[PDB]
Amino acid sequence: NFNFNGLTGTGVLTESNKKFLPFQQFGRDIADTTDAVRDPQTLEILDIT
Amino acid sequence: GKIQDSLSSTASALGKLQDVVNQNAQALNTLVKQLSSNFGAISSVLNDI
Amino acid sequence: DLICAQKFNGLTVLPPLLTDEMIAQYTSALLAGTI
Repeated sequence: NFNFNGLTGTGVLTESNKKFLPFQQFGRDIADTTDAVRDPQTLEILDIT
Repeated sequence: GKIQDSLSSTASALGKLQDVVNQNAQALNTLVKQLSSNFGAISSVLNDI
Repeated sequence: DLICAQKFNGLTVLPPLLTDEMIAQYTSALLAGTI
């Protein structure tokens, strides 16, 4: 289970190579799920499966 | 030999198949989007209600 | 991916009992028998 910046869900957090634009927060998939998030404290692209 | 030239550039001849694959993922998509709809309730997130 | 979000809400896509390599044996056999 997790919360990032108030965003909540449950998934398997991994290292991911998808590349955000700096101001961004979430990633998302076609289905309006929350697919990928960026760790606030250490910026890194974390998948959510 | 004519057959293989047709397929080489023909996207349409498979329209029958391509439609079937589409229409499923279509209704599959729409099925998913319905998880984001309020349906009259105050939110579409289960826990946030 | 599309399958992933689907896979995530309870939507699962079971595998077709016959893999494409199997279908390609049938459509080989029928095709090799007819010849």
